[PDB]
Amino acid sequence: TAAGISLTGGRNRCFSEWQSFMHCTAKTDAKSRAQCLPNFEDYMECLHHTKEKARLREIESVLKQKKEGLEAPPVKVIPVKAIGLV
Amino acid sequence: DILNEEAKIVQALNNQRELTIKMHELKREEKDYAHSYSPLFSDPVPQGGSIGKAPGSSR
Repeated sequence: TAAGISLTGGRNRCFSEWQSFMHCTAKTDAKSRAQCLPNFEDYMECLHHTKEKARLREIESVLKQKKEGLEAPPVKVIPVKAIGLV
Repeated sequence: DILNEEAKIVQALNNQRELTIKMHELKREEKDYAHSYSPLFSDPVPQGGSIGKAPGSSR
């Protein structure tokens, strides 16, 4: 098959989490599968980014209510005309 | 002469009952990847997509 083949013919974005889950599932028989629950979780949110979307909503809920906003090393946005300007 | 010939038939039927309970046990038993899937290539590890591959991609 095309199990882990990416668009360039390499390995896809979640190949390594999947191969860790299959390394799990190779050395285990059933009745003993409840221990490779974390690897599968690591695979699934590799796919869909559910917990990162939850975490970033939790942090954006807090930065919306600050009058201060950001006291940090900030991030700049450039036009595509000006990647290496100065 | 007839009690022994009935005990023979009862033994032959209890043998079939033991065989049936056994062959029911045998199907619900879990089975190897080399027996359930193809025998050659017995590991489930994919290692797939081998042209533009990154080192560090394995786990």
